[PDB]
Amino acid sequence: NWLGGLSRAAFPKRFVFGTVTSAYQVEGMAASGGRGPSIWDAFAHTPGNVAGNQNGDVATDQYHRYKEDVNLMKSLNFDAYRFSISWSRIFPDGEGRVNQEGVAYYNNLINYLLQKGITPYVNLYHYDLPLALEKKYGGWLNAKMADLFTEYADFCFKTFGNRVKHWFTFNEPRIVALLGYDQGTNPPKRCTKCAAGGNSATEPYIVAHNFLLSHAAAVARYRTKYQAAQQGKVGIVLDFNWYEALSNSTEDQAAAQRARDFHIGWYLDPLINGHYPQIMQDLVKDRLPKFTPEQARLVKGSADYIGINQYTASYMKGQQLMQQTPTSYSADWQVTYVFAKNGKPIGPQANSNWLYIVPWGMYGCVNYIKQKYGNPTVVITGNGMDQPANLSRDQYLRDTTRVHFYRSYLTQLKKAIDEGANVAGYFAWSLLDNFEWLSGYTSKFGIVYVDFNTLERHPKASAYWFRDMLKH
Ligand SMILES: OC[C@H]1O[C@@H](O[C@H]2[C@H](O)[C@@H](O)[C@H](O[C@H]3[C@H](O)[C@@H](O)[C@H](O[C@H]4[C@H](O)[C@@H](O)[C@H](O[C@H]5[C@H](O)[C@@H](O)[C@H](O)O[C@@H]5CO)O[C@@H]4CO)O[C@@H]3CO)O[C@@H]2CO)[C@H](O)[C@@H](O)[C@@H]1O
Ligand SMILES: [Zn+2]
Repeated sequence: NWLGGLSRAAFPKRFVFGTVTSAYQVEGMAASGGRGPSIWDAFAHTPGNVAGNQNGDVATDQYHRYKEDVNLMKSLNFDAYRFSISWSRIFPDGEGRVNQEGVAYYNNLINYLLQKGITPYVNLYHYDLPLALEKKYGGWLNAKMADLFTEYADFCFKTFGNRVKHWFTFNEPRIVALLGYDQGTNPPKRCTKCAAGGNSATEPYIVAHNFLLSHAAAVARYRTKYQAAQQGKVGIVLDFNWYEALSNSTEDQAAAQRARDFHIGWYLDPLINGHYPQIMQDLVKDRLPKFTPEQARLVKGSADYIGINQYTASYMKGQQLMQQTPTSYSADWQVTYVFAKNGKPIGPQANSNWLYIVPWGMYGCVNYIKQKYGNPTVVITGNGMDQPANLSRDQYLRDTTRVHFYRSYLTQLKKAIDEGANVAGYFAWSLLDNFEWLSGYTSKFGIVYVDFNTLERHPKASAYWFRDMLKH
């Protein structure tokens, strides 16, 4: 049967199923409703930065259509919705004056979700730093971000936390560090060779450190000021794609483990264990900032659950570890990526070149966190795949590859849960086709098709698959 034996009965009692969007990717009204610009508004409005010079000015216009979209997710039998608050929609300058119209939008959205029995899971940040903070403070290179983010978080807790009980601070800080400060392809476009300036060997580490310190400061504020009354939880969302040793050689096993540590351990060792991974300390040395004992104690245990965005897997080949002149966070890993073993590709690619369809990577990642980190509460906060541009409406709707994707990946997640992994929920990226960053509207991740000419929603086969799977 097309469900492959999956249903709510196949997952733990009270297991949460949801869909996910982010503010800039779906809201629209980017320069309206009092919203100030983010670093992504400036970036996307610069010719050449995004596919087709597209931007999020309108996106899916969820800002006007949110009741349609909430009705849809309820009709598809989801329990929860992960979305983000745009910092610059609340504080157009990132600090100071509150945009009451922006506050009203999120109140209306939260209230409608609750009215319809959908639990809000709310990210405070999803790549969309207020442009004013980038210009005034230098964004995530500045340790002052911990104060600025904490004050923003405090406002959100105060304003929405009587209703919102499930928060995340950040979304995929690794990707901000990597694309914004190593490769320099995402805002602020910093890197060693970059026009904007930068240093690919140092800045990614500074940025990650400031995300960890800012997360910890915001959670300390929640716990000391809001938790007693509100009795909610705050976590963080981290991307983790799987790394599998190419062979059982000591060298290849070491490489796959180094990759895991530089990818997920970079954040999870501080959050769970109060230190960076040993291998990062050993290889990155003076370029890796040091937590003081007090900071480490603030960071350790500061996530009530770990959000994991899981998409793909790679084979890793090793090499003898060498003394080398530092060049980048990426090069520091001293690994070699491989996408075939014994002449066979690890899996077929979705539209995005990086996204190999490898359902056993889901098991790999979840089992690994279970075994390495004392089985922390994990929520799969994003998982999905994309179709390419230029298909017909009907071609988008007949998304049989995505149906197969969800059935296979969820079977692998179930395998890990059945083996004892402490996974509390699962969220599909994305509810809607949306603005896919550098790919603009040329990458379609939704279980619901969005016609970007008319803005009409049409559920795809995968949406109906979820509806059938999730029926109560
Ligand atoms: O995107 C959908 C949705 O999901 C969330 O976040 C996504 C995010 O949007 C993506 O940008 C991001 O993509 C990264 C991949 O996950 C990751 O595997 C990939 O890793 C690269 C690595 O950075 C690079 O060094 C390496 O290059 C080597 C080549 O492979 C070799 O051929 C060559 O010889 O050597 C070079 C250098 O060693 O390749 C690897 C493998 O691709 O980096 C991607 C960044 O482009 O994934 C996120 C989740 O994983 C997000 O929540 C939503 O907002 C978003 O819309
Ligand atoms: Zn509109």
